[PDB]
Amino acid sequence: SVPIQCTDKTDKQEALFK
Amino acid sequence: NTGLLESQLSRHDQMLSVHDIRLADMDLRFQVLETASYNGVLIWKIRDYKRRKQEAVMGKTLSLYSQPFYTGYFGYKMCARVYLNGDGMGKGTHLSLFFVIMRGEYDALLPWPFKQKVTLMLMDQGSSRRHLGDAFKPDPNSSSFKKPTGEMNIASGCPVFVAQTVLENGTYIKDDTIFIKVIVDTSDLPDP
Repeated sequence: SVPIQCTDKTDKQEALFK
Repeated sequence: NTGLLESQLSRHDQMLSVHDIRLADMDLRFQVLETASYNGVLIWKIRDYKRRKQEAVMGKTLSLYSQPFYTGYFGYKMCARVYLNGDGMGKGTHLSLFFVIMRGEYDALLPWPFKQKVTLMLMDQGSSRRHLGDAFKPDPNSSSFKKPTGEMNIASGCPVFVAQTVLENGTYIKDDTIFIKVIVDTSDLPDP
């Protein structure tokens, strides 16, 4: 129970999805 | 002058373009709105798994982030971020599921750092309903749970949530689509 950050906090390859 | 007719025609086309953008944006507002939730629970529906997974491998799109969901009509704004093909210690082997604290219009009134219990999980569309899930407790010292600065802080959760082997060789995927669920504990914060 300890959140691991996210490495890709550097690359902007993301798509909106609702 | 015919040149004046064109000046006006050009103006209308530009306007028509604005209207097109404008219209399309509202379409997104509608979606966000139509898919919102205000009890701290989010059920995210991801369609076109096969495709999206391929786009994750080829690197067209490494992650997808859900629509925002809230702990209350006027509380924390949050959402989920997934990497169909993994991030960190899961890139290529797992599916990584992260939680995301977004900048909310009422952050000046909410506690910080964010400390609500978060349960991440993938639904089992099978008949036994064996949902895969984990539950962490925000890391006070982590920059992912401190009062927002930009639109959304750095996602944080489980880089090794589910093994791509498990997922794809099970009933989590049906009709080329999986459902992700997040549950924020609203148990503590506010209320007179």
